[PDB]
Amino acid sequence: MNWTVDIPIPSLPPLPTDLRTRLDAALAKPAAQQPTWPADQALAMRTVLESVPPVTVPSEIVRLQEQLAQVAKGEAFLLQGGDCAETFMDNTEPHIRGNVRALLQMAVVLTYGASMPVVKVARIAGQYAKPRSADIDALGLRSYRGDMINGFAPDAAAREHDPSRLVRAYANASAAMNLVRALTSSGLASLHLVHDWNREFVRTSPAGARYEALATEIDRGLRFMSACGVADRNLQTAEIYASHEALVLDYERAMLRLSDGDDGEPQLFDLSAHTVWIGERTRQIDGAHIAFAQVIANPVGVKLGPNMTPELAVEYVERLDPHNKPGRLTLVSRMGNHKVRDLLPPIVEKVQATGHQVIWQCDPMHGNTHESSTGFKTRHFDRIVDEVQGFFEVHRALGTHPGGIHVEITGENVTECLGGAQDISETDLAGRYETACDPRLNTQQSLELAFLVAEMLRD
Amino acid sequence: MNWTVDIPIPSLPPLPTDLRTRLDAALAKPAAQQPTWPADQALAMRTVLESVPPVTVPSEIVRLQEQLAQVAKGEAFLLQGGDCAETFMDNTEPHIRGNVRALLQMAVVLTYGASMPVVKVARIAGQYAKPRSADIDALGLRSYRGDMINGFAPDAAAREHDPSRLVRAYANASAAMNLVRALTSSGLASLHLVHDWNREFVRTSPAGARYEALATEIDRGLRFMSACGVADRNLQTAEIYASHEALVLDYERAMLRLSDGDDGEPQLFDLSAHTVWIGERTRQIDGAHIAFAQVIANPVGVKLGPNMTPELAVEYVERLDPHNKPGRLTLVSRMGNHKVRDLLPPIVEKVQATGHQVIWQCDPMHGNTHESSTGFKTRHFDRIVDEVQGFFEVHRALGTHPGGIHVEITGENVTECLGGAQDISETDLAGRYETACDPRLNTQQSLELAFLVAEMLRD
Amino acid sequence: MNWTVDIPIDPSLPPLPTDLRTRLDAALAKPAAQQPTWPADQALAMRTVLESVPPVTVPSEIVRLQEQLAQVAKGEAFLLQGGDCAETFMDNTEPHIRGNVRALLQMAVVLTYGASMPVVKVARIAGQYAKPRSADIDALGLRSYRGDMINGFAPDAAAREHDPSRLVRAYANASAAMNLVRALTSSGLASLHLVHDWNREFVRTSPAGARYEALATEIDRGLRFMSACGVADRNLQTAEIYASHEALVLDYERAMLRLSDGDDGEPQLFDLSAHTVWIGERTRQIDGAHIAFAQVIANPVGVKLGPNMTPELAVEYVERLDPHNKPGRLTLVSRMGNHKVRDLLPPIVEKVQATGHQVIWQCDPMHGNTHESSTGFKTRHFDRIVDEVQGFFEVHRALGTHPGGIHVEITGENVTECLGGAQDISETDLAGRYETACDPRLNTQQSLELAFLVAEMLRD
Amino acid sequence: MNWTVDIPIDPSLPPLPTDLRTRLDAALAKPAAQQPTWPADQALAMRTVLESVPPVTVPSEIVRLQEQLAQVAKGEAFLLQGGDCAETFMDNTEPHIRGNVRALLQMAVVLTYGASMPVVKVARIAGQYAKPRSADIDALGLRSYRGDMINGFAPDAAAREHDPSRLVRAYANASAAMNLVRALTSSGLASLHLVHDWNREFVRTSPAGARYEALATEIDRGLRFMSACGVADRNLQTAEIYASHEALVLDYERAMLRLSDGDDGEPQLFDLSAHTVWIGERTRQIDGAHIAFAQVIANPVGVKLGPNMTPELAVEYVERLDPHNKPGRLTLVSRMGNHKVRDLLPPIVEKVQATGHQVIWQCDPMHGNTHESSTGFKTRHFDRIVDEVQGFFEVHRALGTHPGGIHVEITGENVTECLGGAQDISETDLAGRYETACDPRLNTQQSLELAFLVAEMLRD
Ligand SMILES: N[C@@H](Cc1ccc(O)cc1)C(=O)O
Ligand SMILES: N[C@@H](Cc1ccc(O)cc1)C(=O)O
Ligand SMILES: N[C@@H](Cc1ccc(O)cc1)C(=O)O
Ligand SMILES: N[C@@H](Cc1ccc(O)cc1)C(=O)O
Ligand SMILES: N[C@@H](Cc1ccc(O)cc1)C(=O)O
Ligand SMILES: N[C@@H](Cc1ccc(O)cc1)C(=O)O
Ligand SMILES: [Cl-]
Ligand SMILES: [Cl-]
Ligand SMILES: [Cl-]
Ligand SMILES: [Cl-]
Ligand SMILES: [Cl-]
Ligand SMILES: [Cl-]
Ligand SMILES: [Mn+2]
Ligand SMILES: [Mn+2]
Ligand SMILES: [Mn+2]
Ligand SMILES: [Mn+2]
Repeated sequence: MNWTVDIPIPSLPPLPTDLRTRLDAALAKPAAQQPTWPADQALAMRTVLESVPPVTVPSEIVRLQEQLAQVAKGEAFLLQGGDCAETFMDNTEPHIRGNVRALLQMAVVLTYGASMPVVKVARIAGQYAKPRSADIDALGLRSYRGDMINGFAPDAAAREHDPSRLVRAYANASAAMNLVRALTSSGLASLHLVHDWNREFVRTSPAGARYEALATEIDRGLRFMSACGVADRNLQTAEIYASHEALVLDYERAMLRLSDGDDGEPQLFDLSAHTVWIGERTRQIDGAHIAFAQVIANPVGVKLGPNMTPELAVEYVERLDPHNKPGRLTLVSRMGNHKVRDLLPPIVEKVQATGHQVIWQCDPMHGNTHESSTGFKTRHFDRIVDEVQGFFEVHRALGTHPGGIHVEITGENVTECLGGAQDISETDLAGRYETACDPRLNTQQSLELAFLVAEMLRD
Repeated sequence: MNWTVDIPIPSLPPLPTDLRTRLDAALAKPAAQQPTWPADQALAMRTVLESVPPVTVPSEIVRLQEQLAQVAKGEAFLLQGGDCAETFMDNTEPHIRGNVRALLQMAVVLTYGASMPVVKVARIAGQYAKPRSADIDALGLRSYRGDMINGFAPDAAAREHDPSRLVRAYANASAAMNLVRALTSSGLASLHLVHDWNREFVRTSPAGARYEALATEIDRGLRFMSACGVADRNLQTAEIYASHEALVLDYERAMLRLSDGDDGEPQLFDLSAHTVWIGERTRQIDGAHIAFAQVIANPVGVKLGPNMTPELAVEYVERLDPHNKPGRLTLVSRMGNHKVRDLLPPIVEKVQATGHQVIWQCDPMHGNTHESSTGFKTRHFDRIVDEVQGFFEVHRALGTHPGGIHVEITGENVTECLGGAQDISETDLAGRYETACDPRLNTQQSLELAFLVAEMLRD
Repeated sequence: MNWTVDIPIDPSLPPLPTDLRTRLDAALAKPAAQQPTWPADQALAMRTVLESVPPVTVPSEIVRLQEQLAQVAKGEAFLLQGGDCAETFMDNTEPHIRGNVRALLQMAVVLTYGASMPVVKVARIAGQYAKPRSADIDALGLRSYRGDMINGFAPDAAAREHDPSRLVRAYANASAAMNLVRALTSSGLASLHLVHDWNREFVRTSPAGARYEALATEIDRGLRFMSACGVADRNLQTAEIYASHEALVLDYERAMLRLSDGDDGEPQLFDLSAHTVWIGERTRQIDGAHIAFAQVIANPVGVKLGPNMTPELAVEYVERLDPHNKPGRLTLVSRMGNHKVRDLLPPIVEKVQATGHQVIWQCDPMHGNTHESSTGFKTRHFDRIVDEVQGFFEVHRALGTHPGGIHVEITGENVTECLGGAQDISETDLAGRYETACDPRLNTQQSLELAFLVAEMLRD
Repeated sequence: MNWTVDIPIDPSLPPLPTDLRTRLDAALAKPAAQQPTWPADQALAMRTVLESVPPVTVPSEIVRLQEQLAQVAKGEAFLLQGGDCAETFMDNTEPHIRGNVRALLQMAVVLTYGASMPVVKVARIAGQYAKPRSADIDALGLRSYRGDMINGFAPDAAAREHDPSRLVRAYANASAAMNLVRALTSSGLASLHLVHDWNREFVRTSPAGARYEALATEIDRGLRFMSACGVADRNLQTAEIYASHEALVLDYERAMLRLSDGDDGEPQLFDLSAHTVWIGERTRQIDGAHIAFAQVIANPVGVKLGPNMTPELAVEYVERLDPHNKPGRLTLVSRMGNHKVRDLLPPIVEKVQATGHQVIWQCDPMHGNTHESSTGFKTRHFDRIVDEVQGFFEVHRALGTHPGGIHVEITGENVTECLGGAQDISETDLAGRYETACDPRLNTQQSLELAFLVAEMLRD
């Protein structure tokens, strides 16, 4: 009941000596949150992934870098979203399409609200690993760490760390990515279609009166654009980039490719994605993740939680954006809504005074979690909205650019987060919980967030 | 103190026999409102104008026809405006530019309000003749009939009908038209510049609070368009077409040219303009003006005042749109605001039942005139607005398309019409009256009308 | 000790509608030649996996291809179809895929110039992993290699057994390949001027470069002219390369069936394992399962027609596969041999034109011109390939019909598989780099050279 | 009894700023050759009329031309300038204007192909109504015709008197002409493919058609290639034809001065009677009013350089007229004669390049190659014109500089004015249709033929 892949038996060009040195130095540093599987099996899987067609190509990553530059300069806005954890079982056409649709829907609303371009980065085609605080979960089982490592099912065997999951992760990533590319160059990306869905959502949301005026104004803007002779064909094809947390270093090193351009010197690109981030757990300043990020040419992000200090933030900036390339680095604030107004300003002030131009991105989810009385991990919608609101106050008081958001969402009608216009309750949550990890905003709530964020952008 | 033009001494291709027959039959019919100057002098001036480069060319008139078709079908809107009477003395760069600017300004606002394209036709490059009810004016002088015929100065000599004014009219028309074409392909036509002026007008109008929300929504629509990657270069260059009242038949017949296309049969185009209209005075159903309009291939309009009947309107339609070509004919309603709600519906119903698709255009000026206690002919702004409002009610109750407006305006701060946000009074009017005929809405009032019309279009 | 890694498989979506399943079951109860002999229960489980994976292509790309092929069938565009004889899983790499994509784009710019009309680019890629065989025993005494979707090339009994997990492995490879084709076609790889310069290296370095110089300079001057008029790459619609393979393994194709949205038009059945597929010479029985599977799907399709073809049998393909008279829905692919095309093709084309249907007539030069070398290797002569294309063009010019395209087997590798061409590959040369897992392909130079020769035919 | 009609003239706008007027008065106190001799008070009244008319051109078109000519000066574009020797008011008709516009567009597509770079199209039109003279008495014993802006062509004393109302008549004609040029350049007249087909009629019907066939087919195939790649007319930026004339009559030019908006850049002085102007051979005194008027305006300008030119005098033109080093602000127009260009041009170009400035080097073949026929008429030989262009190109190739353009006198009429060419116009032929009111123009065929020959020079 399985498929069989050969271990090739030459293949990669050898790295120039300095890249090999710097890559080895980076991987020899300590690395948190890594799977515990045998080195020889890891090595065999890396040798397979070293021969595969990449998920992305370097030109796409260079274009993304240029678009991110604009965001860092206060002339575009970044929307990053999708599943908390993608699963092999739900890597289907409807699930992919629903996430693509939700992202495009949010994006048009935010574009209108910001009056500037929106860069769309999905959490997709690789978001298959997660860190854990505890090795042992509530049931006394070894913790689930996403499908790149082990299985979600609640038995011990399924929780064993499996290295064959690295190659399965790629098979799933490459399939999803192929479809995302097909979808972004189809009618799914027509602005006028994508907007139409907003019209359904205003009708069928119980808070629709609340969003009606903005949705009609967007509709009018779109018609106005058409009225001036702009048809879909002339516009740029929609671009949705791929991202995940660079967690599993066995996966990410096997997906490195050596590439030309940008002054003609060889560079390493992680071709498992367009951009990756380093989470709070793995961001050790001398650890392998950060040192790995220094070696790759892709845009990167770092998650900054409530014990971050202005000084450590600056050191992240100096280490990861050493050439001062606007857009190369994104700092992702995840403070909690009760803390973002106090904790973010001095980080922002200090980083701004270095002269570097980073993207300030708000992740209003990770700081605002709690277990419910009914058993399911969950987040209140109002706290999410309030963190983003706080984030915008911080930048407005400083005259800096609130550059983006990073959310966990899905294009399905899941019940995972409390609240919204549907008023999802603790009792409601049990009925439809579909996440393999953290609770995502459903279709309706992610849309509603886009509308509220658009108002924060307009004011 | 004059320039000297030779009478050529061959030049036009001979008309195909049927065009010559139909043209002669049309001109032999009686013609109201014609200048009384000697036939031999008229003939010499026609012979000069028969050799000149035309003001327009047929392809432009074919494109206009296609754009008017859209308006007749309920998918675009027509804005027609400029001077009541152009004068030789004010045919200057600033005056032309101010009228061009005012038209483009109004057009963007109306485009947003209608959510469909707006066709821009200026009263320009030929609007040099007007009909009169009385031969003798208030001062006992022979009436001024526009600079194509005679002079505005209040003495008898200057009021003599002069045929050399036909060639001077063309010299002025061709100059103005050259500049309109230069202007529409310059930065003057950038939408984002043109909109910016709206911002000045909201600030400096005393009713600016009233228009602020719509002006900000338009600004947002424009930014949104830019945010999606639409730059000025991609858009169609702005097109402003030329029109005047086809009054002086000596002028209009001399400006006829024979042309190919549209099924390859020879057609006559009046190359003095893109489209012309027939006013209330000259619209005799068996008169030379209407018969002339039947022979030319240009889009035409007919002014319909308060004694129009549904039956005569149908006969205009059958005579002028005999092939059923949407857009070929525009019926211009000029009823007065107190009468438009009663008089227009049955005309519209009857014409709609013929199957022809005309453009319904409102001229809310000509029905709403009065002499003031202070001496100057004048119009109240509120009555103008109310006629347009009535016009829209009529079409909305019938489900027909309110297709356009036809206004007299200027890009200067004249005091000619009573009212508006500036609250121009009878006492105010004397200080700045600059028209050679009827009172035009000034810059501010024509803008304000565009905003109010945009709201009528949105509701 | 086996140098393999096993990959486990596991929950599905709605089934296809019952009424459509009823039709499909009826068509697929027809006999099917050349099918793998794995067990039914395992094939079923693998099909169940593939019924819910993300598709390789999507319906609106196929509807778009249909519109472009309608243009080819009406005589206003030209079809270029080309790539590996058989893709292998071990060679399904970035460089190999980049090279085939490059080679197709290079051929296309040249044929576009020659033809003065748009060229539709269809690769044999992302699924060309199954082939028929004549003998169930090969020269080494083993059961025959059927393509990676069925068994392995290695000359070992274990590897030659029919393994249905190879259906999923095929999918994984097709989807990765297609992902990369999409990426590359929207990159600078597709820029017209860049791709042409390659053409210029080719003239510089080919030993017959002197004779293609003129057409190459002319192409270059055409490109520089485009650009001098203000045309930048941003002004041109992005490069579209479509995927195709021979629809052979019906467990794979049926599991990749999908129903469209229905928003554009009533929902229709598409094979989303590719954009277009063709039925080969050995599986085109008129009453067989291949031709019937082809009738049921909405994709454009092809049928290979070899020297035994009769004009009446060709007419039956047209009535079965283009019942609604949709231009470009059916391609007839002539593969007759260069010594026979001039005789055998004309009456097929007369009979088919007389039906009123608008098929695309495509030439496959390579298949009918295969032979063995004295040095062992299977091979084809470049001149014979060329001459079949020439003869195909003469038949069409004589008849007043559209020579609509070519279908060729090529790689962007500098392999030594076909004899002849400007490099004058010899029988001794074949052992240098004979890399095909099936028939001899034109190498990178030969495939370009062929494109320059077909451009001259298009101009004539 | 006079067959004329008189047209009366009449209230003005702000004057030009005082500080700018002060500068202009100083420059125009310099002596001015070849000026009309009408009275000052009447000239003044006519200038006052022209100071408030709508301009012929507007500043942003001139700033755009400047950017395109900067590209010519850097070696990435080519200048085509062409039209009537002298426009007449009586021939300023739709057909005559359409014909010159067509001829320029036809030449341009061919030279664009040849050069593989954009061609900037500048017509001599909408103001070419004044010419210098050598003698104040002509062959009929009358004072000389100076162009319609000064006096009339008819051989009568009354008509030859200098009439300043002709300044306004010139304006009226220029503006009408320009209006029509603008209309035509945004019509189907400007569509690349349509204009080329004309080229194809020309090959069919020229008696030397056989020798331009190859380049014409190649151009055609380039166009069909553009279109096969998806380029439609809507994808191309609209045709821009710029207006130029010789700035000769300083009452006209000064009255047409305008100050720009200043929004783009600090407001500058532009002659809005045209987009660009040049100073002729007889009015280019370094300390004269023409060169000084040219220093004060922002338009791009040209200076004609004939056989008496010295490299030092050329350097002074560069320092006076391109003081800020703005590429393409100055064009140097060589008109040396075909027997002299190879000798005389090289040291001028060496000296000017050594200044660091980037001028456009333009060839005027026609002017230096003028002679009288045995049959009376003034005339030029096609071969000599051709050979001067050839010699100009050799000088530049030898020096490594950019042969930047040509400047020619042409019409779209089938006139018989220049000798030679494929029609082999003879001395007897000249009386058939000698229609120029001044020098012999290339007719429609000859001007196209020249374009095909210069394209070959650009390719070489
Ligand atoms: N995959 C190699 C890195 C590498 C990447 C690209 C190369 O071309 C070569 C080596 C590693 O993990 O060590
Ligand atoms: N093409 C190689 C590697 C591969 C593995 C898994 C894939 O999903 C894709 C490619 C194989 O099939 O063995
Ligand atoms: N001007 C002519 C009409 C006409 C127009 C065009 C022609 O080509 C000829 C005649 C008239 O008034 O009678
Ligand atoms: N070109 C003719 C006719 C003409 C008359 C007046 C113009 O405004 C333009 C042209 C002339 O100058 O006599
Ligand atoms: N998501 C399923 C099916 C799948 C199989 C292979 C792929 O290559 C892609 C998807 C799995 O992981 O088993
Ligand atoms: N409007 C002025 C000036 C003018 C003169 C000639 C023209 O050709 C144009 C405008 C006039 O009528 O006298
Ligand atoms: Cl290495
Ligand atoms: Cl790349
Ligand atoms: Cl006639
Ligand atoms: Cl036309
Ligand atoms: Cl689709
Ligand atoms: Cl301007
Ligand atoms: Mn999460
Ligand atoms: Mn009026
Ligand atoms: Mn084969
Ligand atoms: Mn001359």
